[PDB]
Amino acid sequence: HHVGTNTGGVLVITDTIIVKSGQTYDGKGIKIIAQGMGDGSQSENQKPIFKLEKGANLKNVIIGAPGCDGIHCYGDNVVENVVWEDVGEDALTVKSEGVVEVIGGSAKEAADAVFALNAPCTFKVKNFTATNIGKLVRQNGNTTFKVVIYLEDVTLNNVKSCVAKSDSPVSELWYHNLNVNNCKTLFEFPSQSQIHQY
Ligand SMILES: O=C(O)[C@H]1O[C@H](O[C@@H]2[C@H](O)[C@@H](O)[C@@H](O[C@@H]3[C@H](O)[C@H](O)[C@@H](O)O[C@@H]3C(=O)O)O[C@@H]2C(=O)O)[C@H](O)[C@@H](O)[C@H]1O
Ligand SMILES: [Ca+2]
Ligand SMILES: [Ca+2]
Ligand SMILES: [Ca+2]
Ligand SMILES: [Ca+2]
Ligand SMILES: [Ca+2]
Repeated sequence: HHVGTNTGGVLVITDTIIVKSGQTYDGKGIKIIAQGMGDGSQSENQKPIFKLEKGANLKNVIIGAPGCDGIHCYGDNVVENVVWEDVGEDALTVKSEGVVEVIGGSAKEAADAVFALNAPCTFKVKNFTATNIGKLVRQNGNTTFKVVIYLEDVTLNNVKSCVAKSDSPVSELWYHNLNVNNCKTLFEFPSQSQIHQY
């Protein structure tokens, strides 16, 4: 395991980091602490830590408290080995259509949702651990566009609400090697037949 060369450094930011289409932001293990961008509460007016334009990628960062409004993804993004030490309002939001992959990493202490899906998308979560969360995935409430979610090699502890929730009959969730400790209801979708194993 190669700890990254920025391991032990702390980058304190005062504005959202924009990653442009075709770019990969590689933190090399840096921890980021945002200031003046939110308190990580449930208030909806916080700034994202990162804005990933379409086709932008992010890897190898630790996001410290306050988690603010996390990572805004505009589609066709790979988010790799990102650690949310303390999720803010939410950890990552899909803001526009495309494929978004969260691969590796982990999240902790999400008062409400970890992942917010606010546009039609294909959303994959792979090799990921989350503990003390409300929900892992929430399609924006009362929307009926289609998302397809894949949960692959995902381990969840202490889920207060549910693993995933959608109000869309056309959305689907697919899982493979999903382990869930301490959750009363796995999936809150219009019908349970929207949920599949593979
Ligand atoms: O992108 C965002 O941050 C969106 O946050 C809000 O919406 C989410 C969710 O999509 C809503 O259904 C609603 O969720 C319910 C409740 O208010 C709370 O989140 C928790 O008890 O879960 C409920 C549920 O999942 O149905 O509000 C959510 C929230 O984050 O508070 C906004 O309403 C959206 O416009 C986005 O800004
Ligand atoms: Ca919330
Ligand atoms: Ca919200
Ligand atoms: Ca709300
Ligand atoms: Ca949010
Ligand atoms: Ca939190």
